[PDB]
Amino acid sequence: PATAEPGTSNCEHYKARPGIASVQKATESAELPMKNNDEGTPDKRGNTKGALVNEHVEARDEADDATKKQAKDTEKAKAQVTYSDTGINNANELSRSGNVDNEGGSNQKPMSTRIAEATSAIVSKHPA
Amino acid sequence: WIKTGELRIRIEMGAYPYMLHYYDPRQYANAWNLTSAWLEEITPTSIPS
Repeated sequence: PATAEPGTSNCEHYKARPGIASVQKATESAELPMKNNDEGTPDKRGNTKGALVNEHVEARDEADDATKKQAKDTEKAKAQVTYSDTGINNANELSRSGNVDNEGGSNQKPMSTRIAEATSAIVSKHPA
Repeated sequence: WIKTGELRIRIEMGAYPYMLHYYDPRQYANAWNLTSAWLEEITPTSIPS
């Protein structure tokens, strides 16, 4: 026998003063997790994935890439919070890349064929 | 509970604008459609008269 009890009636009187649609759209991108960093680590076969590059040249390349990403996210042409060409001589900065393996050697040749050559150097066939 | 039960609520504000309604004393009257319309429209930034 409910005749719509007098507690509730909606008309949307109050509007949000910072704005729900403005705060939530920034919280949606604060919610986003950190980007993965995969290069330097081996795959299922054993090869260290990533590109073949000097590590310091690569660590300068990501400063370039993140400066351009900053310039695009600030909706302009030149970045203002720049990550490269700062005042600091950061000349020993190293990043992970596919140039070195987990042992400490080079990756000019993949590991999955270094081991293949090391085993294929020994075979033994049947006599005629 | 305010309508059909019993409890009193003294809401203190100091100053408020008032609006009047003159009823005829020989007939039935009821204040709920006015006071509920006042209580619904209280907003965190505004009250009506």
